[PDB]
Amino acid sequence: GLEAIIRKALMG
Amino acid sequence: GLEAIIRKALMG
Amino acid sequence: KPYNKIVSHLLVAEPEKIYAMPDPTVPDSDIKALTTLCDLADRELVVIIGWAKHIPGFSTLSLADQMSLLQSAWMEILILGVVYRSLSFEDELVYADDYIMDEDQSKLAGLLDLNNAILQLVKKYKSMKLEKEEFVTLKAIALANSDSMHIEDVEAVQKLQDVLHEALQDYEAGQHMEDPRRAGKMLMTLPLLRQTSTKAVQHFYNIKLEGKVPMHKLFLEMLE
Amino acid sequence: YNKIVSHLLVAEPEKIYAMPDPTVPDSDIKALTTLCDLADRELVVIIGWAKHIPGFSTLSLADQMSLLQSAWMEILILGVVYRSLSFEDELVYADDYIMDEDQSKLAGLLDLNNAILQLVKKYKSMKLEKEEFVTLKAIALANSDSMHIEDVEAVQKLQDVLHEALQDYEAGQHMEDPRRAGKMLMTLPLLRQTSTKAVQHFYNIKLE
Amino acid sequence: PYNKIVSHLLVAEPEKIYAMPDPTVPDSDIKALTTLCDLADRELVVIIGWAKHIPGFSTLSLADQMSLLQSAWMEILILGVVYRSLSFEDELVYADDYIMDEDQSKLAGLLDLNNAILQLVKKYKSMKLEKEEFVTLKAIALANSDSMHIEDVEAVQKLQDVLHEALQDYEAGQHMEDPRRAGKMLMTLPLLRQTSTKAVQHFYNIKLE
Amino acid sequence: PYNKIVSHLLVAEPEKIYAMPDPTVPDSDIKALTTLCDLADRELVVIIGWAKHIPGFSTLSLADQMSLLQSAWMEILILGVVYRSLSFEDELVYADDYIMDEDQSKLAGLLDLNNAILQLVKKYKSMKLEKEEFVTLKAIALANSDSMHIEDVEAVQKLQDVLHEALQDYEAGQHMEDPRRAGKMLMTLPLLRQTSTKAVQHFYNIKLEGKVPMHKLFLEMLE
Ligand SMILES: CC/C(=C(\c1ccc(O)cc1)c1ccc(OCCN(C)C)cc1)c1ccccc1
Ligand SMILES: CC/C(=C(\c1ccc(O)cc1)c1ccc(OCCN(C)C)cc1)c1ccccc1
Ligand SMILES: CC/C(=C(\c1ccc(O)cc1)c1ccc(OCCN(C)C)cc1)c1ccccc1
Ligand SMILES: CC/C(=C(\c1ccc(O)cc1)c1ccc(OCCN(C)C)cc1)c1ccccc1
Repeated sequence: GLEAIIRKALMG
Repeated sequence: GLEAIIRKALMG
Repeated sequence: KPYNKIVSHLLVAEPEKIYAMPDPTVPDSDIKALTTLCDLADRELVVIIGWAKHIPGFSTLSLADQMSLLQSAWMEILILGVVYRSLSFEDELVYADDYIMDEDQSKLAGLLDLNNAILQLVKKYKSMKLEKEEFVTLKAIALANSDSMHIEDVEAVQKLQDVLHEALQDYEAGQHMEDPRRAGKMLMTLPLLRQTSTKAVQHFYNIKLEGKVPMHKLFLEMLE
Repeated sequence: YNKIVSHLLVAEPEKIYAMPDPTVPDSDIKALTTLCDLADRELVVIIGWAKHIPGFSTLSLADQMSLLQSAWMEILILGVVYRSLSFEDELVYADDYIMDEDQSKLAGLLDLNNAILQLVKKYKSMKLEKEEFVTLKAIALANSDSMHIEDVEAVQKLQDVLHEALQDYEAGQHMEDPRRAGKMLMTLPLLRQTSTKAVQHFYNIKLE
Repeated sequence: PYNKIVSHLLVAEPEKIYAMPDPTVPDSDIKALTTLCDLADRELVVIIGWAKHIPGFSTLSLADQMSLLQSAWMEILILGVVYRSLSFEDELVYADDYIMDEDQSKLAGLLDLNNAILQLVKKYKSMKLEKEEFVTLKAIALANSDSMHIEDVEAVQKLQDVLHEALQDYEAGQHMEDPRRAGKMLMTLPLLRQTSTKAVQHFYNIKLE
Repeated sequence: PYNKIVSHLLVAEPEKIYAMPDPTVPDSDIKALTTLCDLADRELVVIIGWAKHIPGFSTLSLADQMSLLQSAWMEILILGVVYRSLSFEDELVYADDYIMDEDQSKLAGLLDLNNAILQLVKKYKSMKLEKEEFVTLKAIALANSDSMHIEDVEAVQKLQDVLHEALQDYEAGQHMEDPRRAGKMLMTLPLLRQTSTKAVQHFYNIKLEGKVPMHKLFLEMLE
């Protein structure tokens, strides 16, 4: 994803 | 001109 | 005699080695090489992000700005990672300890241009004898200095660049008195990293639409 | 005739159908959609087919993938070329999907289908026979000139064995033309030429 | 103080070039482009002549002088416009007689590319970029243009330092109040390179349009 | 003894042609390319005269002679450099005074395209290809160049057939150990076409990039 990975990884 | 050249030749 | 507190912090935050871990069952081919780098990249990103939080200033920034810096510099940070790991090698690229690509393997994966460009970064830092302290600080600056067109707090990002820059210039002042211009020399490598990153990001999207990838996996599936 | 030509005759896959959706109005998209769906399903039987070529299965997987990765479009186009032989200015992609000049225009495929017809035109003149078509298909897989071959000698051998089969077939069944085998092998450049057009045309209209 | 190498670059600086947009041709896409092409074309000539006046440049091999120029040229154009645009708001000054705002850049289809060019303007504005720094930075970009086939690498590296040392000494004297001003200046090149590459690609892309 | 056509072609074979690289010009991408375009242009001319000697080829219409040439020119040029390179390792002899190794192929931006030609060298090296087979193969590559604009199809097939016969006959006489040699030879054309097509593309492709007319103005200015 990239967007998905960055997002998921920052989130939690 | 590729075509040109070829024509020019078969003339001379 | 004592180091810079931020540089020292950056060294302890430096992530452990990550392994490529190629599938031995899959026959050697272009797609394997790609497939293997994609999954590597994806695990590296997850730690790269984890790493970002440890950079001082970063976590204080809004979640949108954190996102936006990572969104711009990820590929520069990945690429600058392989480059460092590659320093004491000749014409080979250490993507991981279990994944080193020499010329031949690059010819097989169609990354001959791409890796040659990455070797250009390796050649230069080899010349300067780039040191870990410098690598980790440069990674931080690549991130801070990532020129995202979408920043909220411009002054805060600048303040992040100024801090990290100051740590480089201080390490380079204490550890390299013989070169009063070493920090700038280091900073003058950034553009090649930028150029190279963009190349990479291009190549990658350029082969999704040239979707050879799933075709390969399907051949192997039927044939095996 | 020959043990290898017979073996290829029986390995020939059964017909496959395009089954276009009749509810979907005719257009550029549908044509390209239907032809993608057909190639995909042909490719599955094509892959199964290569395993039944004599010698293919003894090469390394890397080599087998390589040759197919190289040859797949040539084997597809050669297929439509053969099914099209008893037709005039028309391409039989499947019994239930036959493209004429008008339909070819609407798909944006006039230049490409034209080139495919140029192959049909050649083979029509020679009176290409099923045994020749299937041996030639075989050869196209094996003479595919990939850069990353692992066993050049084994792949060379597969070429030689399949050639010898074409040779012997034309020697026994077509003695009246001592050069028919060579004639056949000379149609391959146009195949590879046209096969490249199609592959490049496909990745072109991916972007578009 | 006074710095030898900057003072020479200051007098090496070219004279104002004018876009002379054709008033007979009706406002359009092609027009804007036909003008910028001829503008860039005319600019390059004095950019090459300019390059010779850079200390050390002319002692490089013709092969290297070319390579550096074959690499850098767009960067030198773009920095050019960036500078002329510093005292303006959301407008780009390709010349005194050709100034582009958002709505003109919409018509030429250069919105994305000019907006990028404005990101560079926006930055240098913050820093209060001065002509002494503009000229020295143009020089540096040419020297640090990262060409793949340099004949003499050492000579090109030494050129890089001489220019770098000039920036460094200038900033040490004129801007002691910020001990990192020079570094800050060098840290703006990656954007200039990024933007340079887009322009090139954009140019070669539209050679089909 | 020998086949008459084959013999005819060996004497038809043009003399060597030199690249004549300008020594004053500094070595670069555009030099290479400059040098090869001039070379090609001159070889074209002798390739055109050469075809006249091919038996049959003069008896075609002028339109057909032109069509075959327009289709096969890059294939002949390449089969040329390929034959000239057989005796060499990883090097391409474009002419005796112009020889590209891996290093120079990189300078010129020809690495991908040169390796493809070296792929053709490798194959013919393996089959210890001979001048008799080279000259006849150029004739066949021209006759069998698959142009869409042909006026007289029968006439062009008849030229393929005669040239094919000459090859078979030569292989029958000179290579009796390998009764498949002729076909093997014929089985290398698909690569010649593929490779030719790359060459052609790459060229129209760098006419757009127009860094050559740049480099020329840089040359003039910097001096
Ligand atoms: C050049 C090596 C590389 C990647 C890479 C670089 C350094 C590293 O440590 C690991 C990998 C690479 C490969 C794929 C990639 O895709 C990421 C997409 N994910 C995020 C969904 C990114 C980099 C690559 C980039 C583009 C195309 C092909 C390969
Ligand atoms: C020539 C018709 C054709 C295809 C075709 C050829 C022979 C045949 O028997 C059946 C179809 C075609 C179309 C698409 C294609 O891609 C399939 C691969 N997947 C990954 C989409 C292959 C062939 C085609 C190819 C490219 C663009 C447009 C049309
Ligand atoms: C973005 C402005 C620009 C050019 C430009 C930039 C700064 C400047 O001071 C003057 C012009 C531009 C336009 C064309 C160009 O091509 C020159 C190459 N010759 C061979 C025509 C270079 C820059 C341009 C670049 C690409 C496409 C469209 C416009
Ligand atoms: C592969 C070398 C080559 C040419 C070449 C090949 C063999 C040979 O013996 C001599 C030259 C080449 C270059 C240009 C070219 O067209 C000339 C332009 N005229 C015809 C307008 C043809 C071949 C070439 C072709 C395309 C792009 C770049 C280089």
